Amino acid sequence: GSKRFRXPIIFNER
Repeated sequence: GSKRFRXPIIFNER
């Protein structure tokens, strides 16, 4: 569902 944001890339899990 989410995880973390990283400007150019966005990390999302569960």
